[PDB]
Amino acid sequence: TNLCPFGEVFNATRFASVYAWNRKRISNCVADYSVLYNSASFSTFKCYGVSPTKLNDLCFTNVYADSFVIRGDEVRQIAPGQTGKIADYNYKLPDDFTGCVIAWNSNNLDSKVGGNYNYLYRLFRKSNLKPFERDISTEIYQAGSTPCNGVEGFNCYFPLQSYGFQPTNGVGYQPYRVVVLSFELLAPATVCGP
Amino acid sequence: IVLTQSPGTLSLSPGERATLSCRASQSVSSSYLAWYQQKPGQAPRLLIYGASSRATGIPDRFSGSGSGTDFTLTISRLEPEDFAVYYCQQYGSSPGTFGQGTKVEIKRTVAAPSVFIFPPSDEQLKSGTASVVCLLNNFYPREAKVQWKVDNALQSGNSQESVTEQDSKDSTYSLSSTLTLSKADYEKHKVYACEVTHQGLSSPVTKSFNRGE
Amino acid sequence: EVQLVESGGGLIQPGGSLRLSCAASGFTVSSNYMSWVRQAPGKGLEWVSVIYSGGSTYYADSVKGRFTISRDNSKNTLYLQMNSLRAEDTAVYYCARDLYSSGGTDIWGQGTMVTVSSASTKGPSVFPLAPSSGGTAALGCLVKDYFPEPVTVSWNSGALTSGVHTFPAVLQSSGLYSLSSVVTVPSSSLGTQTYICNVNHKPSNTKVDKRVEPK
Ligand SMILES: *[C@@H]1O[C@H](CO)[C@@H](O)[C@H](O)[C@H]1NC(C)=O
Repeated sequence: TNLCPFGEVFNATRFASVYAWNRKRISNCVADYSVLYNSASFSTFKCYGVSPTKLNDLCFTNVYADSFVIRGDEVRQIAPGQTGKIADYNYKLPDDFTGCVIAWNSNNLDSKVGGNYNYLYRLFRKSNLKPFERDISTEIYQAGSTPCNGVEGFNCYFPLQSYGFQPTNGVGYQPYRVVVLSFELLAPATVCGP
Repeated sequence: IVLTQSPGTLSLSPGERATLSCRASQSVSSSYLAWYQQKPGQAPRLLIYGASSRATGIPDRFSGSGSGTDFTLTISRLEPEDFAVYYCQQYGSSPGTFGQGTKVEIKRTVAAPSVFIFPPSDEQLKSGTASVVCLLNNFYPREAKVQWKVDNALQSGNSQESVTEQDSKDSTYSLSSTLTLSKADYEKHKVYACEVTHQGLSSPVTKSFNRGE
Repeated sequence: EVQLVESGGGLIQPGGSLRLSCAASGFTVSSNYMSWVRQAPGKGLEWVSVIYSGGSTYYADSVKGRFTISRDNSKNTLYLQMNSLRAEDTAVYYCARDLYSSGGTDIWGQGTMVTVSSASTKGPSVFPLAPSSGGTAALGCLVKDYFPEPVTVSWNSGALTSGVHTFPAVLQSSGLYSLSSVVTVPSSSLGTQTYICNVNHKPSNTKVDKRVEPK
């Protein structure tokens, strides 16, 4: 039968900004996870609940594949129980997360001399995201009691900021592509390992 | 990330250009850097954020630049109110960090200190301790070396010193050093001397007294 | 009228606790990144803590486990609870609002002094720094063994200001401070003019007038 289209997530030419992270719903297909765990070298391949090696033996209703770019120092926030600007305001995993987090350095793709300004993250948000919440608002952030009325100014900040990746940045400041695989258990199971 | 500012002290006249460097230990996006001014007894004041964005109400003579590891604050034409300490800041981590500061001071011609040595008062000796004080009055530049000698033995580890802020009228510094001994140790020696080295002095100047004269 | 007004600083014994507060006007504390930054005497700025609008808090390693940053939205006030204080936490503590790449740390409190020490309050002994035993002569007053800061010194009840240098106090290994105040005068004045230093130490309610003569 039909193979799960993981290349169509991992090998995508373009990746999303973290604030507007993409989600691919994977369904009715067969997936080998041992190939991913050997298909490339990833700087991070951490699984929670499941086992990277002992993973092709299980069945699930749907698999979600979330992907985005963040800074190298921030990959540690893509884990249950973490905090920080990314975990709090951009992409939040639940405390009970079962799934895998895969990351690799994308300096050669996502950095540019003079700064790549296409990748953004949310800097200002009044409250933390719920798990798997996606906030794509560009409303001006009101940091005082005076309404902003769509105009930037004092206490009135555009909520997104650019990473500005340059290839000469320290590794902790280089762009990393991230894929989060989430395993749904609800209904006939439709994705299984061989 | 460690921010290292240089130079530690910049010595210039009003109307001259100030160039202040901040070097980051780790190459970083320009958006993560900021510059602050601090005057004696006041809180810091923001000048520049995002390496180059001038803060609201900050005079145009202040500008910032740089990227990667090397950042610069330029004051194009120094004004009297610009002589202060300047700090760089990075906020790539939480919390961020600051540089150690660069002082911008009034430059003036070299001026040798006048040097005075003071014996311990007899009132103090009554109490069991002897403080010997050496004064270096109105010198420039700030770098000066005070060497204490007791019967010509060079003394280390028993003195503290303190320096005034740059004088508002003649732009000099003054320095006060205190050598502290017990009364018992004080009475075991005769010659107490303060030897001063400074750019304005052809050769070191020693002031001294003999205990009991 | 945007401002940050700090309170709560003072003298505390090592191992003691203080709480600083920072009352804000002109912006909403709970909606902002807020920080505490401290400056030990004569030293640079050390960023010790930060709190995020959503509630996350972070600390410098120098204060982790001892300091807690917090806030009260109804009073629009930032706090810093400081436990297990040590001598090296002696500093002016500033609160500030952070905007990072959208505007730097733009609003700063006026600072509040925290002094950590096991010394007890004590007024100074004042000893003469006497000249003679050339054009300029020097005389002064050694203001020794007091705690805490500050002391004030004047000469001839304020009538003498030219040539006066009152030096920053030094902290001695006893935990007590010592300070010198000096004045240079024409040497022909030593025999004609009277010189008296006026020392005031508020914390011990000590006031001393010491006349300084050539020996
Ligand atoms: C991406 O393409 C490479 C090179 O052909 C391949 O080896 C790799 O397995 C692909 N990744 C996935 C997840 O299919």
